Formats: sequence, structure tokens, C-alpha cells
Amino acid sequence: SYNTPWGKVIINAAGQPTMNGTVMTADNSSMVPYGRGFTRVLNSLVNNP
Amino acid sequence: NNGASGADINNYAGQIKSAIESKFYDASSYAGKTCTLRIKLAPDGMLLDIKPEGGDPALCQAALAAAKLAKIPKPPSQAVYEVFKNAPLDFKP
Repeated sequence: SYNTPWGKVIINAAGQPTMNGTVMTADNSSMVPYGRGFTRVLNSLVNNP
Repeated sequence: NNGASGADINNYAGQIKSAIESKFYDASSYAGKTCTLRIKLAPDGMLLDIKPEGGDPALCQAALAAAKLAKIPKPPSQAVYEVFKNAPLDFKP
């Protein structure tokens, strides 16, 4: 149900976090800086805005 | 209504605190300091988004590093997940 400079995060069904329709896990997902904090993305860590 | 939701929510908050805290290298260097973190968790306790919203910059910093690592327990209730998909938390070592 949200989006970052790298995209939109949606809560699926069966309750998985998805991004680009991808159910991001602890394995294709990392925590990347965002202003004063962090936010989770997947395989697009270098994707300029 | 909010019957018994309040207690679980306070409880769950304190459980997030202790999971973040368990991942500190030197949690006693920050003993009296306070940090406010705004957290977004998935339906199963997985970290989604974390940002600080007040308090000590040094503590806020270490507490974000520890938040990257913590294993946060699964919300035990619809009401609790309703709160912790987005919610601010006072973190105090």
C-alpha cells in the first residue's frame, strides 16, 4: 500500500510485501538509505531518480 | 470495542524495543537517551520502512543500524498490525 523513489509497495494477499508485483523477501530485499532513514527495496538499489 | 487492544499494542511496542535493543554492540553507551523511530512492518513483522522523528542523533543512528538486524515478532492480532504497519515508537536503552 505505498511507494518510494524506487517504486510502489503493495500488500498482496496472504499478506506478502510486493514490489513491481514481486513478493520481496529478506533475500532479494535490502534496506537502503532514504533521507534521514532507511526503506526496503529489492534489485534496483542503483536506479536513479 | 477497543476491548483489550490497548494492552496488546503497548506490549508489542515493548517487544519491538527489546528486539532492536538486542542487536546493539554497546547498548549501555546510550543509557539515558531517547530516540523516536517511525516504523512500518509487514503483516509478519518484517521491517519495511524506518526513520527517526526526535531525540539523540547518536542513539537514533545506532538504533537504525540495529533495526536493520532485529527479528521482530509477528503481530498477534489484526488491531496490532493495524497500528504497526505505520507507527512511532519511543526507544530508550
